[PDB]
Amino acid sequence: IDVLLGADDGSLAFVPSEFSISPGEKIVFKNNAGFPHNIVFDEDSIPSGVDASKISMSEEDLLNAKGETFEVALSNKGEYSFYCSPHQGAGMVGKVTVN
Ligand SMILES: [Cu+2]
Repeated sequence: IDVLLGADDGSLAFVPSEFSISPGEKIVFKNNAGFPHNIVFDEDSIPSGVDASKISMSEEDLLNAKGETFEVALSNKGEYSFYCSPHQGAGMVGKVTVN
């Protein structure tokens, strides 16, 4: 599943922001507009035994160019909340459910 980092109208959002995937299904986060951006999984809002470092960029890590991507596949079932560090307050957050 392809997820845009910034909307086509320049909005600071993940498109789509809420979605469900199956275990092993690739998520490709792609820089679109308003970059730099990153994708950080909230360590307190992912399956409790999951290592957020295995699936997340650090808050300092950034995707700098249009078209640059961050790819990750989630294994463990459950809800995973994530956000873009620099734009969290602006509302650039999402939630993916692995079922
Ligand atoms: Cu962002």
